[PDB]
Amino acid sequence: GFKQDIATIRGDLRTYAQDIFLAFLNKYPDERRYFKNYVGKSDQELKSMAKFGDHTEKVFNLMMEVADRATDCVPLASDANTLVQMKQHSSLTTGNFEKLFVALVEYMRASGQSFDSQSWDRFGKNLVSALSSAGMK
Ligand code: HEM
Ligand SMILES: [Xe]
Ligand SMILES: [Xe]
Repeated sequence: GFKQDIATIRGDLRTYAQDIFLAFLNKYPDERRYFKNYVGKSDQELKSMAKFGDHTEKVFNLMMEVADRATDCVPLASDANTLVQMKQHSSLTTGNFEKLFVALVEYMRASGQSFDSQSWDRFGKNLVSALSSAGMK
């Protein structure tokens, strides 16, 4: 279930964080624009830029932490609050997160792995509802 999936992702954080982020950029290519330094580079070319692996791992670490403090896939208001008020996210709308989670759920379903994708679906939706209640456009 969702709790096992957190263990799974944590177990190989770097690999899942890169594979899922690239699935996101690839499914929704106009999102690359928020990441100036990843414009014009292949999947393999990005995996040797130091900040790409740093960034992806830190994003999914934090995502995993938020996932963990959630109850029944409902995130803490204060976690939602940190995602709105972070400098890096000032330009973002909830539409951006919707996309990440649609790419994340699509990744899970495509893997041969028994992820609880429905639960990740719910979590993404609940995180988007909480981002808005917390003030994100
Ligand atoms: C739950 C999902 C997300 C989490 C947990 C998250 C978290 C983070 C974290 C932790 C960083 C800083 C990494 C570091 O210190 O090196 C970051 C930066 C950033 N985020 Fe997110 N984010 C999420 C979703 C998104 C989405 C959906 C977008 C746009 C589509 C986005 C855009 C950015 C950009 C452009 C940066 C700047 C890169 C950097 O500072 O390294 N984030 N985010
Ligand atoms: Xe992201
Ligand atoms: Xe957070």
